[PDB]
Amino acid sequence: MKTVVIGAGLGGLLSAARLSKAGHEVEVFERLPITGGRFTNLSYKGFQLSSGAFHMLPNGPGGPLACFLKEVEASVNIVRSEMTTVRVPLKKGNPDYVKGFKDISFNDFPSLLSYKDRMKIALLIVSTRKNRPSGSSLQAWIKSQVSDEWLIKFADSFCGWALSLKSDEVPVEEVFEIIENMYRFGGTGIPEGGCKGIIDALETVISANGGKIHTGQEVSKILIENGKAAGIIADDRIHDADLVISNLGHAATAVLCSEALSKEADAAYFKMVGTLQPSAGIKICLAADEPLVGHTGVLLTPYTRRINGVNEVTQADPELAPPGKHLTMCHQYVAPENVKNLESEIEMGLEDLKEIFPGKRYEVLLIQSYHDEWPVNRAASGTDPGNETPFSGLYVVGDGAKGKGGIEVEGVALGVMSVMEK
Ligand SMILES: Cc1cc2nc3c(=O)[nH]c(=O)nc-3n(C[C@H](O)[C@H](O)[C@H](O)COP(=O)(O)OP(=O)(O)OC[C@H]3O[C@@H](n4cnc5c(N)ncnc54)[C@H](O)[C@@H]3O)c2cc1C
Repeated sequence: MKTVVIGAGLGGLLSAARLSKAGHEVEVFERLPITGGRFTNLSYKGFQLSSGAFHMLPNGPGGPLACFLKEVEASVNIVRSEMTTVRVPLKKGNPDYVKGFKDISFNDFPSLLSYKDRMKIALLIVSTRKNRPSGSSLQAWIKSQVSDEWLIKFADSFCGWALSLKSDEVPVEEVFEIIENMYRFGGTGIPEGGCKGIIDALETVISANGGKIHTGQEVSKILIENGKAAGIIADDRIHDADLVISNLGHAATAVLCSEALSKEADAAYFKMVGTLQPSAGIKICLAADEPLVGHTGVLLTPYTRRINGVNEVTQADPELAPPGKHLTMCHQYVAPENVKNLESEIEMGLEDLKEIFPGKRYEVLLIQSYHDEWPVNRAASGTDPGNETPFSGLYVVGDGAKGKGGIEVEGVALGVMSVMEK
């Protein structure tokens, strides 16, 4: 078939790589000067920062993304991270890190509970695998099981870092599917070259399979003929297609289909699009003169105003920073109501840094905020719709149409796989 992909984000490039290998003519149209969307590198003062993602795969070398890459014969080294750690107050009862802190391994989170509560968690670790909690938020479920506030702080940190959500905003069943994927695929990892390593590898496969990628080209319309995708208009030129893959998310895709959509015949689709809620966050990048995390995993920070966790990917790939420097990146969840208040949100994160990393030698390199049309995810984890649209031959991929239960790009990969199978 003749196929076109709108947008060179990770979803679009995964699609292009698989479709070209599958024997289809593929052209990708990307509006920006470079490919990769929110998953590529940004050269900044000698550092390889990113356009979004923290240079990390949620399931490292074992998950749906890593698997997709092997399936299309993309070549890129993904290293498995060391176990994630968690920063907690020195004494139970301390509300923050002011009086000092200690670090525990992620898997030892129950160690801070009473014996009674620890044993309850041990049994739930067994029972929940096949008897999955459902029908409430994670926070509500935890509270029904254990009263110790530690688990809520820990859950909020995990949910903030991994999903850019609060634990009272994610369905418990989604969290248990995510947990099942940890067992299936393993922990985090870091691609050599950062995000761009993966982007470059996919571009190589696309090129080797006769696909073409066009940057600096904005798609302005999806052509529909008799309820069927028929092509696109990009930079005022018509391109025919039997298949259109949109990497823009449903909302933006709907706008491109505006002339063909019916508020009557497509009422369910309009309603769906109107419910989509993106997630928001702020990333603080530090130019560190010494290690702050000290390993290749995540440091979760549950006892802060805003910061949920931090990583240090130069532990895995030193080429992402100048000699004698580390790149340490922090994430904080931003609630939709506070997007209008980004300045004060940032201030709070900056205060957190002093308590997380007291007396350490670093400078704030860049602060980047994400929300709305360039968000953390186009659809909040646990809420993704499918990849289909009212029109045959038109599919949506990307983090506005993630496979259920995949964290971040693992979800993006699952979604692309679903479309490909269809
Ligand atoms: C701060 C932050 C940190 C993150 N950290 C991680 C992480 O650590 N691990 C992880 O797995 N994920 C992480 N993510 C999520 C990850 O970055 C995204 O899920 C992923 O990059 C989204 O990919 P996508 O397929 O949706 O495409 P997108 O990145 O949304 O790309 C869409 C592309 O379409 C182009 N486009 C838009 N309109 C048009 C048009 N009309 N014509 C042509 N092109 C168009 C855009 O320029 C863009 O390149 C993070 C996200 C954020 C915001």
